[PDB]
Amino acid sequence: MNTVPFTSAPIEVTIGIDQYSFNVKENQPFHGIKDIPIGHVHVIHFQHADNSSMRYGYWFDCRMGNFYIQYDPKDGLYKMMEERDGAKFENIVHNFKERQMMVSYPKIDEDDTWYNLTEFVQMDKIRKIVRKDENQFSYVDSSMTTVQENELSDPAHSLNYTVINFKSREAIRPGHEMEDFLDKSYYLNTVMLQGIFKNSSNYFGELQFAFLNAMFFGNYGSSLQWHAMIELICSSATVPKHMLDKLDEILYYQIKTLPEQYSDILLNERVWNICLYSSFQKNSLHNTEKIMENKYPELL
Amino acid sequence: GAMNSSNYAELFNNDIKLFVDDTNVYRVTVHKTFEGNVATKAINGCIFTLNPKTGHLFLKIIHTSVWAGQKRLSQLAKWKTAEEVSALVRSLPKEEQPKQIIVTRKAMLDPLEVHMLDFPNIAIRPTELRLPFSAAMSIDKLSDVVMKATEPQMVLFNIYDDWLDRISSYTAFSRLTLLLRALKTNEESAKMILLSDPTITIKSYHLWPSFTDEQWITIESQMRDLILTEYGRKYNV
Ligand SMILES: O=C(CCOc1ccccc1)NO
Repeated sequence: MNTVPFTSAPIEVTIGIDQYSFNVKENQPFHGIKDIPIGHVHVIHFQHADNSSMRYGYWFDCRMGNFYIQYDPKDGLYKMMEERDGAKFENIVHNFKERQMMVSYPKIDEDDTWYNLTEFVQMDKIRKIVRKDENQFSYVDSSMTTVQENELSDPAHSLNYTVINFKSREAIRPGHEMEDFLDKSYYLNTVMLQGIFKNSSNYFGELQFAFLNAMFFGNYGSSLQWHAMIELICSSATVPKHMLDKLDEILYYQIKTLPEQYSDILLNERVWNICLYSSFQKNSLHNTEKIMENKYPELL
Repeated sequence: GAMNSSNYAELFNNDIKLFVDDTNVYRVTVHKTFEGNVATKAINGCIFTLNPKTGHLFLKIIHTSVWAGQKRLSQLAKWKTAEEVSALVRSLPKEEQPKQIIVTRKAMLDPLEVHMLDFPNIAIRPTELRLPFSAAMSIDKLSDVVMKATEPQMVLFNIYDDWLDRISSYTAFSRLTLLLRALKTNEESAKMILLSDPTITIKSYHLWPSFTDEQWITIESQMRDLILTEYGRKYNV
């Protein structure tokens, strides 16, 4: 189990760690989060009590270094940093644990939610979507735009998701216009899976990362990406059977975890009704269709 | 954006544009089978592609053989239309290609956009106008060439005959749509109006009769009457 210590908490803030969250008061004696499960990526995220504008946070993998949080009063945010002195770090964490100044990552033993939401998400791929190579961890916030959003303005601060566009020469083979537009299997299997992503695990990883950025930061561009990757599969007549089964599990856990009160902005009616009721795969997402119908029957 | 009452004069500026109407592309007769079921039999159709400034009508005849062995024909017809319009544009010199293509039915937007991806600078636009181009097959010479075709064929007509020697393209288009609206609302009456006087003939390269300016005003008046009437006869007013 790993630890992300905090130097201090000078401003009142709601802190999230994965799907958990807690409130820290201004100058409360808070020194971080312990017992973080090893083997998964994680996200630690923040919403200031005084400015609900800008949710922001950091994707990280404790196997890649010793990371801590320190508020910066000039830039006005909690910043993740790497501590290179391993003996300094262990000594800091041990003192904070002995004084019991840390919250415990509060995983229930039965609970596979976080694994199920991040199964295919890798830190190395996150770092290619979020480019800042001098750090091992990746900052995301509510306002960051995607490369595709920029095409339609600071590139350093962009989300470089794979561009998907159903009315594009990449998506449509000359002479197969109608075929490729109504059945996107070519674009899914040859262009995207074989060509760009290499395998379905990398595809699912980006799909999962996009959902999580939409959910945790209300990042609109990420929501667009999540829906596009779903729609590309559902609009393909020819999808490997193992991918459909896995997609159903992926989406089931995303819909299960979504805040009930955010469904109106985070779920696109057109995509979901098309995917569950009109698309080639309308009959292939049994778990997802059941949870959607029982939890958001209004959207449909 | 969409073409409507407010931006109507844009049709007659000097930016090349084409209207595309797909109504008459896939045409059928519905009939009973010996077993008493219902079947369709396709008949020849046409794409109606019109330059509203010049009257240039590129009439692509759709022969029934293009439907053989195909499913979902109403959907295929929109993609066939887009394929042929794309082929037409590519066949024109660069300086003759349109800067905009206006489709008369919104369901043509995605088919045409996808076929024209090679032409990102050609705007594909819908319209809110309820244009009467479906009545093109009520023009005898156009109907005749479509029904006689034995293979795919493109036939060229000026839909304005020689009118542009005497009137502007705004006026010519208004006359065209009045004639076609009338033919759509009551074909028999419209055709009676146009031919009642045997001394006025249709030139061999023309589609409509050789009315003088004064006779066109009368003709145009009679077409308005017809349309207002049928609107009463229809709604009882
Ligand atoms: O004879 C002409 C000029 C060429 O007319 C057309 C007609 C249809 C398509 C292309 C050109 N004016 O009457």
